[PDB]
Amino acid sequence: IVEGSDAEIGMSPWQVMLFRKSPQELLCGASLISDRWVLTAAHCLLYPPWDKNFTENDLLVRIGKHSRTRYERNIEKISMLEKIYIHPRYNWRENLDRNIALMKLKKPVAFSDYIHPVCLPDRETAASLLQAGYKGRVTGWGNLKETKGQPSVLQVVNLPIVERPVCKDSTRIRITDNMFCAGYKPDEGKRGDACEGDSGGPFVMKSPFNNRWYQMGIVSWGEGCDRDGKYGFYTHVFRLKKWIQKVIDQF
Amino acid sequence: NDKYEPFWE
Amino acid sequence: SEYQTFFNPRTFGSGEADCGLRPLFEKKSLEDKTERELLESYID
Ligand SMILES: *[C@@H]1O[C@H](CO)[C@@H](O)[C@H](O)[C@H]1NC(C)=O
Repeated sequence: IVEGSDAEIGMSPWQVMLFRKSPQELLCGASLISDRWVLTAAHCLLYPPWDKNFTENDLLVRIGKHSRTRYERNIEKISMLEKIYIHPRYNWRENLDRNIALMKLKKPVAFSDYIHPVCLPDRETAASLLQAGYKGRVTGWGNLKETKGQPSVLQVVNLPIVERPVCKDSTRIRITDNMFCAGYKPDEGKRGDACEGDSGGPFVMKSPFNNRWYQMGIVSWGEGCDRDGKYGFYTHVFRLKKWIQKVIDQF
Repeated sequence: NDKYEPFWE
Repeated sequence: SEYQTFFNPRTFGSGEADCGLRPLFEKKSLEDKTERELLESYID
C-alpha cells in the first residue's frame, strides 16, 4: 500500500494473508467471505511466466492479523487450504482477464473481534456503488513504494473509482468488463495505490443503505505503483458472481 | 465533480 | 442492517447473514479513522 496509513485493530477483520510455508514468505492478500471460503486473485496462485502454480499444500492463509511479521497468538488463526479454484477463463497469457480464485479452508474458522467475513455485493448494491468518484478502500501488507520497503503493520488507503474511458486511455493493455480502476488523477493532489504484495486483497466499500462493508473488487494489476497517470486495476467481483456461486454450490 | 448520491437497494 | 443472504449456507458455510459488520466498529457504533472519507465521497 502506497501513501496509506496504519490500519486500526479490527478495522479490516476479513483481511487474509496468503503465506508460503518454506521459504516462509508473504505471497499475497485475500479476503474472508465466510467461515469456509476465502477470495483472492488468480495470479497470486497461478502465473506460468514466472514459474508459479501453487497447490493446496504450498500455501497457508493467516486470518485476523494486524502485524505483518510477528505471530499474533490467540488473535490470528492459521488454516490449511482444502482446495484451490481458479476461474476457467482466467487469462494469464495476456491481460489477466477474469483474475479471481476461491480457496476452501480445510476446517471452518471461528469468528471473533479480529476475524469477520466481508459481504459480497448483490446486483442492486454493485450498480449503485460502483460509480466514478465514489471511494473504496484497499488494504494490505505490500510494499510502501515502487522503488524495509515493507510495513510493520497492515496498511489502508481510500481511493476513488475512475471513469472507464480514463482507465482505458491510461494504458495500452486491453481492459475488460470484469475490471475497473481506481486512484487519484495527476491533478487531484492526493496519491495512493496498491503495490507488490497487495495483490489478491479486497477493494471494499461501505454501503450507506445498511452500514455493511462490501467487497467490490480484488487487487489485480497495475503498471508500477502510484505513478502519475496510471491507475490500479481491480477485478469486478459482481461481474464474476455467477462463477463464485457455481463453484461454492458444489465445491 | 458533479456527483449523484447513491439511492435504494 | 437489512441484509438478504444470497448463498446457500449449506455450501457457503456460516457467516453471511452478519457479513460486513465489524465487531470493534459497526457492532459498537464506533467509526474508524477514515471511513467518513468514504461516506463523504458519496456526496462529494
Ligand atoms: C499446474 O500444475 C498442475 C499440477 O501439476 C498441472 O496439471 C497444470 O497444467 C498446471 N497449471 C497450468 C494451467 O499450467
